[PDB]
Amino acid sequence: ISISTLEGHLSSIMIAIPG
Amino acid sequence: KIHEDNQKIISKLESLLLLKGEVESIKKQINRQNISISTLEGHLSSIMIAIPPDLKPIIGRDSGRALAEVLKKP
Amino acid sequence: KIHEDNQKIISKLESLLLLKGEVESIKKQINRQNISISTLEGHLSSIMIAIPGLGKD
Amino acid sequence: KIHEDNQKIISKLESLLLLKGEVESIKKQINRQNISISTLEGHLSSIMIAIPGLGKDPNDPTADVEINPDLKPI
Repeated sequence: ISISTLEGHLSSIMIAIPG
Repeated sequence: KIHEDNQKIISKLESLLLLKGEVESIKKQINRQNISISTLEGHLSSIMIAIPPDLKPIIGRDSGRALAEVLKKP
Repeated sequence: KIHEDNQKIISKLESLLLLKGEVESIKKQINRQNISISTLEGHLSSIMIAIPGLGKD
Repeated sequence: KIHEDNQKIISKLESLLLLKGEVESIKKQINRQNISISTLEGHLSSIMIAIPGLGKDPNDPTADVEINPDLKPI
């Protein structure tokens, strides 16, 4: 559960797909 | 008396064989964790870029708006 | 009858001996995911923050 | 034959009693896992609050402070 909530935060925060 | 003790042993052994569904339930939990980690590694792999060797990822302020100004145009 | 009951006990002991390899496979899978969490912690520790040129509004 | 059967049962039971130290090893790996998860939570907490707009609606993440510095205007 802790990783799943950590995944939900890290999705919108980190990705901008630069490549 | 020995037969009574043997039936008691078999009775406790059936309880110890009940743990197989519990171990498979653990295996599904680690499998769910493995999917969550793999999505995280997929997300961190996209933001990683080279720095003018080191491969340091860069985060932006709002939606990667600063990433267009700083980085070299390809 | 007693000897037949003990052969049933050993058969259930053999099934529990099969359960040990499944437990050890769980331990190896916990170890592999723990190495994965360590290296993503490494990639999060090395990260750059970018600040834009103009405030949008 | 029954006594020889009991020695086989005891010997296989001792092979099953070797597994308790392995379960204790599962406990140490799970403890080391949640320290690593806590470090990941600590890193993402510092990033999302230093960088604006990345709260994901927690109702102003910089405003998580307790409010009683003898203020009471209300």
